[PDB]
Amino acid sequence: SNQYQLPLNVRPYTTTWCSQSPSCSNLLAIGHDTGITIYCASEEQTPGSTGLTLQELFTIQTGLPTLHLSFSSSCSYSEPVYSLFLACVCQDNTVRLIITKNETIITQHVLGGKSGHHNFVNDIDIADVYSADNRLAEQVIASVGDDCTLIIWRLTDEGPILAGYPLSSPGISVQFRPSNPNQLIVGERNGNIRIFDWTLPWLLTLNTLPLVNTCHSSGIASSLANVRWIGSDGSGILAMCKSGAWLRWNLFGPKNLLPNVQGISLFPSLLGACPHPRYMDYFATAHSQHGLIQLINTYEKDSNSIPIQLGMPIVDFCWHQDGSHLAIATEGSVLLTRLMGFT
Amino acid sequence: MNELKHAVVPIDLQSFCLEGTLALWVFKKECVAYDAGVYTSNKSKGSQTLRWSIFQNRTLTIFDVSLNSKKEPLSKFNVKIHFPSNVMKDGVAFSFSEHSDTTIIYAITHARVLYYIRLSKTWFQLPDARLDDDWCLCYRPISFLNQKPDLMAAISTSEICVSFFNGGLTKIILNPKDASHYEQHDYRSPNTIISMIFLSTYNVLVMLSLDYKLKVLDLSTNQCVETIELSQTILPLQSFPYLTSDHTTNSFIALYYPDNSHGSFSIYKLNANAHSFKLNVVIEKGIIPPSLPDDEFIPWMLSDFQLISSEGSQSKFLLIIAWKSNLNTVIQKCNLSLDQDESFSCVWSHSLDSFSLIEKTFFDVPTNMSSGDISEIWLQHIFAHNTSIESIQVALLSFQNSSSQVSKNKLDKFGALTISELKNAVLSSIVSTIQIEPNSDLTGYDYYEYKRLLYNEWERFAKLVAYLDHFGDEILSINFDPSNAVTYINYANKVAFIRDPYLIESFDEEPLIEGYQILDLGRSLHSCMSFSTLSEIRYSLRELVQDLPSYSLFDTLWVFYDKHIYPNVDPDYISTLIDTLVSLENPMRDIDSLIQRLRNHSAQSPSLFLCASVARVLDSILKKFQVSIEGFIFLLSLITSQQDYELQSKFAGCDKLFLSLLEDWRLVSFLLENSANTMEALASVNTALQFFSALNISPLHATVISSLSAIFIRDDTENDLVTELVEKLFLFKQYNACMQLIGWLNSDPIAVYLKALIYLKSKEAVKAVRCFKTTSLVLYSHTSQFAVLREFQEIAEKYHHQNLLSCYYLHLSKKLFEESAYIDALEFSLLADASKETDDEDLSIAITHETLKTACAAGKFDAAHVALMVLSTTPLKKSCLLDFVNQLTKQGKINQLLNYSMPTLRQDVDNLLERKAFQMINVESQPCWYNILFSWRYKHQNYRDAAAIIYEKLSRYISTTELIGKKERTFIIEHYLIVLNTLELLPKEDTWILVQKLLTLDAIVAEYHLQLKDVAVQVTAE
Repeated sequence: SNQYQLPLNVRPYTTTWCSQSPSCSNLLAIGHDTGITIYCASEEQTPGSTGLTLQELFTIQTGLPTLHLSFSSSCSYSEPVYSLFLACVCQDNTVRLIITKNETIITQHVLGGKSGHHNFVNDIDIADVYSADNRLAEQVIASVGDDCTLIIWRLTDEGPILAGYPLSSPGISVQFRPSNPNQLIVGERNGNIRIFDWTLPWLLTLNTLPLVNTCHSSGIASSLANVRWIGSDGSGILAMCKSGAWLRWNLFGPKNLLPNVQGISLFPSLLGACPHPRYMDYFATAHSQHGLIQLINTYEKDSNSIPIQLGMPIVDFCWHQDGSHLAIATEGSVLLTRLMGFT
Repeated sequence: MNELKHAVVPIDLQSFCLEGTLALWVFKKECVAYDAGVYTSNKSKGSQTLRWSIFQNRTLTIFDVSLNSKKEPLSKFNVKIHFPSNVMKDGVAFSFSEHSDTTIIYAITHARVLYYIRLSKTWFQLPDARLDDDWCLCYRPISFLNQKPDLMAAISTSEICVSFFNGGLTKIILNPKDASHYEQHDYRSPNTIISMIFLSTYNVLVMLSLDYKLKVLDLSTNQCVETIELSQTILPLQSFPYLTSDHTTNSFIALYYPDNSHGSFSIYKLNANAHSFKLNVVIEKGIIPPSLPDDEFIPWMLSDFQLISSEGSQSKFLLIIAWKSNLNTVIQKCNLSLDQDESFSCVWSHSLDSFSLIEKTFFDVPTNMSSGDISEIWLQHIFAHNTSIESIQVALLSFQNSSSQVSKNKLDKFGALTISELKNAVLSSIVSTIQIEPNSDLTGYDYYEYKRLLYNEWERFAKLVAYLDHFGDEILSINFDPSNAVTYINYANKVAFIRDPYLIESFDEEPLIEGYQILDLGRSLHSCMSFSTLSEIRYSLRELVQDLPSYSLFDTLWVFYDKHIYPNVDPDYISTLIDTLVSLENPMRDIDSLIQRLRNHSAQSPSLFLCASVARVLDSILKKFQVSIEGFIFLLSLITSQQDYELQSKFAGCDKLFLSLLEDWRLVSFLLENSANTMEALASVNTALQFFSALNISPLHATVISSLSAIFIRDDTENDLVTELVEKLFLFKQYNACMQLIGWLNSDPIAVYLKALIYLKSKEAVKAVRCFKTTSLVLYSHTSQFAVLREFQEIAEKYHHQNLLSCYYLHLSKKLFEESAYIDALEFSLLADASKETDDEDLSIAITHETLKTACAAGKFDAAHVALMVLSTTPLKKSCLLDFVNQLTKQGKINQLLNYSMPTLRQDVDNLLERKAFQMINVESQPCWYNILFSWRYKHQNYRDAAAIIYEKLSRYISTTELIGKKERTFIIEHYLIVLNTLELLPKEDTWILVQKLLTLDAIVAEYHLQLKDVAVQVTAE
């Protein structure tokens, strides 16, 4: 493990790799109480133990807390100059898209007030949509909140298009489908899981609550932590409960009648699962409060693998695109740790 | 005629409010015959308690439904008494009498035996499985083989009589290890009795025989005291199974004869004037007419009747009568108000039991995500019904069979029991049955087939459900209770209650005098709307709870009608009503008044209270949602077009009372959602209860009146009942449901701090913290808030005053400790330290200290070190720095923490690090060696003395532990060298060891040399 300190007065809230855009996949953003900081990951000589070190590049000042953070495919590099596009959520309950050239915010769009969410925003994600001619036609941001609303915010050539959709319960996560921006997934706090075609009722709703194996009772309150697609065509769906209970469904052949596989993490997962970018069957989950991280294999290859235990709480974490490195933001730092097995 | 209404009690909600269920000993075919209740019987006595018995094929059952006020008339459990054979194929077998704080029950099995069981009241209250007595004695008094019984009748705890088909009446006396017996000993026997009855002045019975003679019996003599001849020939031609031919009020008694097809019946309430010579008989009244709705050859059948008069004064008498034809039932009560009149003054009340299928249409549209997906909605329909129980279970594990048998699957049915998981099992069974066929486009699937598949699936299911309650829902008897004075009722496997119509009901029936037609016609208008329509409306109004007060209040008025144009709403209908509106004389001044006209200390309350009241008030609240929504829908369907003429102010206007009504709706629907010692009443599982317990003529009616009234009241309470609710209830349980519930509840200071604590309990720190932030406290020192103000108040008083703000922030710092999340505590404790406008010594001190803790829980940034120093420099609160800095080195970075001991003042550091030193020799640790080296560094900062001393102490310890020689010796070498060097570093001055110097050191050098020699010896041996 190598450890890189965040500035002394910087409290991290969120950590994400720029896996969404290959030109910028070595860019790391930390949303904190005064903005979003960008780091670069480089192969040093090091020892080929952790043959990867972190270089802090710069800090984008915003003046208020950043709670969720997503890079877009529009990110680019030039010589040098970084052209960034970031979706995030701020203390004023607004959802924003910030477009920068390095640390300087050259452009900013803000969706808030009554036109925005009418309660706390719980999650956000972003994808670039191109026309048939293949110019940038739209950038699309999806967000979910405690106002029982899902918001699709499309920024198009002739300007913004806003749409709201009602939910049976607070939205706790949302993510567009890989290799198919026409589809996306929305998570409700109550265990409902929506598959949605925004170009169009919405196509499908699964639910983890009634499926709990109950060989070991998952408890009275098993609030849904997370749902994410897996695979590079978005061939699968993985859902994780706060309790640690997880379930996986695949989407291809024949007729289907239950979720394909199911299990339970050793610990609660407040932050939810972070699926491996290269190995579908694998995902990571943290015991954020004691600072341990379990690695789970869906086809039970795993047998309780806990590669990571810190002596401190974990605020957030995410896979580097290479699949062997992990970046983890803790309350005062970010660690890059390399698991030798995944190399 | 007047109407009556029913109140149904689901057996599963009983099982909810009854924690445990003990059992004592002493496909479609099996499903149908699974449950029934061959008969039903409920008793209760003069003294205190109440319970119902339920009958079953080869089984006997009993549970506690009493509405009392004792120490523990609330903690209850359901009892299953298994039998060798069923409780007879007939009405008989049943007796219940007590004695003293215990329940004695007499029974008769199917072929030829009696049963005597004595169960303790305590046994009912306790959760306990165990019983340490002989609760029962089975016995055979007379030869039943010879004479089969037909009627059993209780008289005393020791004694109980029996009636035989032959017509003889035996009496039976049992006693522990004892039994003595007495007699006056299609197949018929012209002295058989049809139905016996018992009332005591002391010991007198009343009988009606096959001979159709009215025999009156004295228990002492065991001979017939009186006889009257009632002469009807076409009467015994009519014979009824079970049925009670006679019943009773107090001293007097009544019975009646149907007179066959006429269905005339009667009331022959006999008055028994007991004289010293002999007990005298005086019957005083002829015949009572019937109602005439039962017809079409539909067999009316007298199930059971009970006569109860007002003991207050002979002004009225009331007879409750129950009729049934097939599964269907009719219930009515006749009230007779007489005093001198030989005339017949009888009010009559009528009742209807019917089936309305709310099924078929609500199925089609599940398109909106207001209540999304599909299945969840149907399950929520089955839960919305909330009145049918084990039928569901049966259907579920009948469908899961896949052409499997019953005998093993039946045990699997019994097995499930637990309710929360049941629902999960329901859905799991459902998805595993409906194959999803793909669209065959490109690895895609046809949801449009899943559509019909699912709809008609759950449709068929719930249709079999309704069929297992078009086979189960059945009535059999009625039994009145003196202690409670209530209109009890017995349906098979579904206890229920009788109640008078409420105003909302009478006006939901759609049956100086104006305005009412608007209400009924309007009700029709509301009923016109679709289901998805009301979905949109409910979601929208759900959005009108919190956010609504933010917009300008009175422009949204026309906007709602602008939302009303989307449904059908033919302009023909519109104008048709508009014409009515313009013809109104003066709407507002009448409406507001006449509707305003529509408008609490507790003993320890039981559970039937809470659940029966739950179901009934759920009914009342849903019909209410109906009536108010009606009101609104109209209110803006009127004031839509002709806007300028609306603002002409020719009409009185209505926006204000409009607002009031929306408040009302918020509360009511808040409740509509909510149904989805007294402290032990709160200790029972079901929801919405806590409310009824919070708000405790029949007792039920008044104590519900208290609730609904507390809902109506708006500005007088000056508090939202929702906030009140969640305030106390959060306290107990349901921390998770009050999440959506607090996300729903209207924004208030109270509501804010609760949002905080709840989003805290969920450990979603962030938003809880934003809640904490965006508000403060001026509410403090009010005490009206329950068991939560008191903390903040104690804290405010701890500063001998009432400081404006800093105190709150302090409280927030400690609360942040309770969350174990220490960083947000760093935040708030800051805010506390700062905003203090009072300049109290004590307060500032306390605040600075908690800040010290929060910082030390975080460690982190260096300043939390000079916070320490502030505290060390201020008074002798150095001990804080002790434990605190200890925790900091328990984070554990010496290279930094010692450099932080650097800006700390050397006096305070000398103190602190000497203490740490002492703790480190004490601790005997393995990383204590490090600790020792670091203290040494620190000593090098100082006079550089002690360090050496400590080295010696350490050396002593390492040695004392063990002796392996080997390496240990070389360690000691190293230690000798260390001391030597510390000494060379400290040549002149001199140091001192409690518990010397250069000389003892020459000695330790000697030890060294010794060990050297020893080693060399070892090397010459090898």
